[PDB]
Amino acid sequence: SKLQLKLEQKMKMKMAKKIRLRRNRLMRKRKLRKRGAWPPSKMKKLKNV
Amino acid sequence: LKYPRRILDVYQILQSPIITEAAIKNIADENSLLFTVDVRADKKMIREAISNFFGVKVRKVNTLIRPDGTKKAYIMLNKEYNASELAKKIGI
Amino acid sequence: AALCLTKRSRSRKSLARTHGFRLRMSTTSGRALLKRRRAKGRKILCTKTNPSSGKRA
Amino acid sequence: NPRNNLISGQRRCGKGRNARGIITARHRGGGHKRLYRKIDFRRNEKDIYGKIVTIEYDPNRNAYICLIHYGDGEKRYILHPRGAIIGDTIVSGTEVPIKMGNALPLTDMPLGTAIHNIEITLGRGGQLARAAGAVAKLIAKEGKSATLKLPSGEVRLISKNCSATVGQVGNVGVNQKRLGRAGSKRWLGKRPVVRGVVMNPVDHPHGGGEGRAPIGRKSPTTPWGYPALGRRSRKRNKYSDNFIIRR
RNA sequence: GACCAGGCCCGGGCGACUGUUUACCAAAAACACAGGUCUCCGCAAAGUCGUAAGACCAUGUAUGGGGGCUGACGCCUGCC
RNA sequence: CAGGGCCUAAGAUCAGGCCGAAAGGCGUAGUCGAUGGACAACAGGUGAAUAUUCCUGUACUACCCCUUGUUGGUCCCGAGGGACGGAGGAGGCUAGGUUAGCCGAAAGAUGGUUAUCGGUUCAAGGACGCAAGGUGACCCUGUUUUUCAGGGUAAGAAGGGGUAGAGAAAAUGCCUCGAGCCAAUGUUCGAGUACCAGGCGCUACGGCGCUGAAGUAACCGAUGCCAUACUCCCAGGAAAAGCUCGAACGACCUUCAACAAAAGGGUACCUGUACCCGAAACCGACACAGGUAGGUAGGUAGAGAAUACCUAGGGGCGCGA
RNA sequence: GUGAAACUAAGUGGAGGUCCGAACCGACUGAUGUUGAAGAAUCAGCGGAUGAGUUGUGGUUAGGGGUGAAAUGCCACUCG
Repeated sequence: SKLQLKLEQKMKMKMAKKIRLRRNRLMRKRKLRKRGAWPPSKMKKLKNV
Repeated sequence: LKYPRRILDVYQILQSPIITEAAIKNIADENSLLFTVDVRADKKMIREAISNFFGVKVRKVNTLIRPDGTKKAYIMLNKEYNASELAKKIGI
Repeated sequence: AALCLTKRSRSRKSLARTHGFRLRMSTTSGRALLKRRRAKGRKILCTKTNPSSGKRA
Repeated sequence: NPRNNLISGQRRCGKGRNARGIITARHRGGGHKRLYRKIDFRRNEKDIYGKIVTIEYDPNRNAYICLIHYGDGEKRYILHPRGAIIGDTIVSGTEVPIKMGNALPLTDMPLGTAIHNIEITLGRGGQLARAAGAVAKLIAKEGKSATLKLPSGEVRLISKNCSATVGQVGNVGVNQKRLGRAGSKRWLGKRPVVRGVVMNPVDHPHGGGEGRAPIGRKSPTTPWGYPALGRRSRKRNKYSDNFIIRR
């Protein structure tokens, strides 16, 4: 009974983990768009500079 | 009630096709075709005025303004309809 | 340093918030200015910008 | 615990000085944002205890403030006095005994006591003697007034039904906290003041000529013409509640 | 071993100092400064702008807010 | 993708309200107002002028339809959160760089020599998961307390959960369970019948056509991520909406209507998009030895974004002899 | 080192209105340039460069005024 509760809390940990990491990676992508340095074509072409 | 954004005389929402060579490139290469519309137009009003007057499912409606004032509309039809067999009927 | 040059690359939005038609019509004084512009015969009674598009030319 | 949802947020922007935009309270500008602290001057919960959990630095004040809870679910800030033991309990009320930190109306108390936060009339938040060491004493009471020696060397009979937080208010050691970094004046949002001799006659009345100008006028004046030594700036008939100026 | 990359010491005057100042002839010994002192102000505060309502002061309360002069620090600051 | 269809700061306009010869001044609710907060796309190709926009691949948002349950649901209200400082240096790694391995070619008329010359590329996203990094509470033992070895506590983490008061959520007080937690990085799919050195066939000699090898390891090491992570300091570091939770009171609609999901399909609002942008196109009257916010930061020598010479890329400064 | 103090080796730490020096900001000297390349610059050095910093965007105060670390400075190459 208690291990199933630990699996429900673990499932809450997986759902909230995927949501928080999704929000974090999208906000990193917005922080790199706002500086003007996000798209890896515009960085991979400017690897030499 | 279902209002549009603006009531804009729907039998005049399209003005003229474009007969440049790049338009024929869009026909043979894109299954799309080129119209000249007025500035007061939509991706919802032009898109309805193609599936009714022509009888063709239109895929997308890529619009742009042109600095002489008038508006240009690249309309891409569905895969089921060739734009070349529907453009020779009009006169392209 | 810079030079003794006055106008620069300020956005036309901020030039239209000051010298545009709205702050020119929000006062009795500015609409009296438009009495003098329309009374003289100027084709462009304000120097503005547009929130949608740039220029039809 | 910062971000208490009691710091209250929106203010008028920094140490402002603009009435219509004209400089009217001079030498202001600069520093941090200095977000204010909405503290509980007029204690509207009487006869319920409350502990003390945090002594937070209010940047708006010269002293500190403290976060006080209650037995019910609330959070307030009050001026903590000298002697605020962490975890000590304060309680406002009408018959609450005298302790360094709690509040009570000015009637139900003896005379000759150290009190910081007093009221000049009923209903107000808190007016007098709330700085970083400002302590007001009580001379004996009267029928509906109370002669109170507030920390200017000044006595004042006052309305007796006024709330008062008994205690000597702490952070006295700002008498000796030196500003010796010499640009720390600018961190408080206080621009440098220019002096009247070294101005022009269009600006100040002591706009001089060659050299260190002597003061020239019969009296040292303000930049708006009034004499700035001895001339008491007080309306001749306002209250007549003060007994003697004693200054 | 190229480019790059402190000249220094001995005295004195002024300003303690870092800073700010006459955009386009003056960067200073000038202004400011930390510190000192006098003086006004008890909150419906003083002071400031406005005929007024009102606003800054201040959502602060004499360990605080104006205003005058002097300018760290050390010794003092006399007589009328 | 950037703004508007979302939100507010400074500030502006301010319904009523006060004031004032007039014009208008003050000021609350409210509404505008990005330089901020919220929200979903990357790689290759095409191309006289367009590319996160067009084509192809894999995705992700916001609603509808299709299946299970519910009788209430939405908004206003109550709350959490959004939500924030400066400096400091140490870790863990990525981006880039160098070297080595591998693959292809190479005789470049010189004394010798292959020691030489080019590739060694891959994103967003979907899954699985984190240590020798930080965090996890107290005491003893061994070691420089430390990385670790060992014992005990019943709370001592991320987190959940019960209650008690006028107490739905929250907050406060009490009790209990949980030894782990956090995030860059990472493996696989995307992803090769792509890209790519080379050779193979014609030149409008401007390029197209067919085929295609290896595509790994280690040392450095970021000013980029972890990271609003810790430590220190005073000069004490925005707001609102989106989001999440929830009783009473208040407005509306009610059964195949509303709400919450699980796969699968459908649908995709306006404006900006060229070009110059360390400038001949902007601002200095000039195709003016001047100015203009921000981003990317290769090699060698060097502490270094100075300097000297160079790869990429771009020029030879619009009078010459 | 004494029953505790006062004080000192040694590490750890990274404070500064610290120092050298780039971007950046500013303009001290000198030469050039004076129908200048430029209605205020070029060249060679120069002062600050974690702060009382610099700058972008959106604002604010408007002439019996504003603003001024105070020069009669600045308020569109114009300011008693």
